[PDB]
Amino acid sequence: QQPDAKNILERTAEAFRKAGGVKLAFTVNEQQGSYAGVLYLEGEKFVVETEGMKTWFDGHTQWSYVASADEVNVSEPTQEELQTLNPYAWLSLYKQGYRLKLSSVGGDKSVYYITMTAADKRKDPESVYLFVTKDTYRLHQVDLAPRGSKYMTTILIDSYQTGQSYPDSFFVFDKKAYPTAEVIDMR
Amino acid sequence: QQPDAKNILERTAEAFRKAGGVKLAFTVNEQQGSYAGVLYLEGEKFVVETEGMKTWFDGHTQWSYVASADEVNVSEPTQEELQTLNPYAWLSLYKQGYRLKLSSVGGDKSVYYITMTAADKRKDPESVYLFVTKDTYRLHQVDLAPRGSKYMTTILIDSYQTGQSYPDSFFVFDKKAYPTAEVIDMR
Repeated sequence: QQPDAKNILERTAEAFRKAGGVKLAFTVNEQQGSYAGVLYLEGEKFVVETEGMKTWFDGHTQWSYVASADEVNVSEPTQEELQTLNPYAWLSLYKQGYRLKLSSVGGDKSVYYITMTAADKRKDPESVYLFVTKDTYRLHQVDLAPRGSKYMTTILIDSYQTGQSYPDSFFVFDKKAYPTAEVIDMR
Repeated sequence: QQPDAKNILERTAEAFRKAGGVKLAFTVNEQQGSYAGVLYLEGEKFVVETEGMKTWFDGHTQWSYVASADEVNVSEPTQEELQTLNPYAWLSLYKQGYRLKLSSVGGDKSVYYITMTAADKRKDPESVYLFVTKDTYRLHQVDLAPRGSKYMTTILIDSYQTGQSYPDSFFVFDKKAYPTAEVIDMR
């Protein structure tokens, strides 16, 4: 609980950048319930799967399958419009006007936690909390604090595998896997 | 990470109230270094001991011994002027304009943490973080976030004993224990 928060965050983000292809399983706990997903990430490309939904993004084109409709929608999201659900992306707030502090919690041996506090009272989330291991700089949990309501959103990283290699085709939707689906192309 | 923050804080504070005499050993970690102390608490009376300093308060009169001067100063602090260093006192901020959220952290099995965020941008500390066990509602750690600087203050509760009975005389300075000290009475 000694080091500088920005330095720890930069080391954590850099190691993620250099990690190659990643497979990250996560759980989201909210007010209203809990759900899990899996993210496969390499460069700007991703695949994300949750119950009844799967999305592929190849760096330009996004395909999103919705099981309850047996429909795949095709689009070209702007960099802001993307929804990778990558918990490591929350580190980037330190460059968008969130002030930082670093401390340490333990009981299980200690981890760092980093507080991110919006300098702008209009921004939502108002605060973000990151729980990061001390030795290996691995993100275990991200908590999001909404400005205008009382309940925290918790994102837990359940498993994290690095150094994967995904073929380009992994990030491109394959209609043969979805024989009955309707394709709805918004491009 | 489901229950309401105020309810958890109230249960924690109430159990402390009903605990009888308490002996609480603590460690404070700051930028500049670490130090430990022991607090003995019963009602409004306390004794607090740190390296080279000991203070007795009997509900009205405070005696404070400073080893580096071999001097005991006697005063009558107002309720604001007291310095019990009781970590449980930080819970009281929820009644002084700090907004609350509740979540849960684990790796070691999980504990609650409660965030306290000053609604008034002038107040210091800007934020306080409480780490409280889920079953026994015991405060393990309090972190203080200063408004205008970057470093967190951490208070760890190292041991906590309840149901003690202290005689009134325990909280009254005894000159026989300090044969050479100069008494400086400011009353």
